[PDB]
Amino acid sequence: NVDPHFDKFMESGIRHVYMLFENKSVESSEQFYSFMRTTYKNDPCSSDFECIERGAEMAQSYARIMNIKL
Amino acid sequence: NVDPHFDKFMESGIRHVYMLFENKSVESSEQFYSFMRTTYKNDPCSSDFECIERGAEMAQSYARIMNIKL
Amino acid sequence: NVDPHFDKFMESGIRHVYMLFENKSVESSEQFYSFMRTTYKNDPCSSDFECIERGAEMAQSYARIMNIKL
Amino acid sequence: NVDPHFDKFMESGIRHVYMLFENKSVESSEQFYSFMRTTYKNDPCSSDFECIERGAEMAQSYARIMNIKL
Repeated sequence: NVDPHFDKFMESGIRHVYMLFENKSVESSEQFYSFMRTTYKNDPCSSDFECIERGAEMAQSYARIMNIKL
Repeated sequence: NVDPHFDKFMESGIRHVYMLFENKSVESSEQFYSFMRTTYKNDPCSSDFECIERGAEMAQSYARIMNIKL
Repeated sequence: NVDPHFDKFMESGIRHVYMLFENKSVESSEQFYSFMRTTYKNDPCSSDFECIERGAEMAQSYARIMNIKL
Repeated sequence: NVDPHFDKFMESGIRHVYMLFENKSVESSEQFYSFMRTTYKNDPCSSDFECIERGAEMAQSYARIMNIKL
């Protein structure tokens, strides 16, 4: 009751989607880490409240730069 | 030599980006699985060669539907 | 003020971690989808409440099978 | 021909697995970035060849520290 044909279809389909998305995941991982190190160095938080809070603000800014498609 | 202030900045920033991307990851995970079950049921592969090969073709089609932004 | 040497270090490091994790992401993606189709077919939810609720319960069961390391 | 009941089961199941994996994805994202900045600062690559190559070596070391389960 376990389709050995749909299974190898999905495995191959999942693997190829993984491979196809490599350049995007790498690109956006690089840029996220750069973005967060840049925005920290250009205006470092000091206290816990400001560090957590700035973390949240720059998460939103990174998102807006990712809902804009570049 | 380990910045306890940049660390909590990044942790908060990573967590909030995780939360912000929830709806996208869920949406595209749902659709991927639906897309692959739909395209299998509407034209099932039979053999290993065709199952692997159709898996690769529909991976590309899913990608094209994801580089088009809807 | 942008280290062109740490950058290519990270890009290469991110790409190779992506490649190394391929078999795990594929394996656990396959099994998640199988697990969820199996547990649905062996006891299908009917209503919205039960569908959402069973979705949550089997998410926890999948997790327990993933905190056990097999 | 589109099961509106299995769909909401999967959506809920995918969302809850996303939520459950939050602490792991955050933890391992934090540590990856720290690990890679630490290993760069404690022995920086200089040239392209060494930067790409060290990137690959520390990807493997991060992996071994992740196949060991801590």
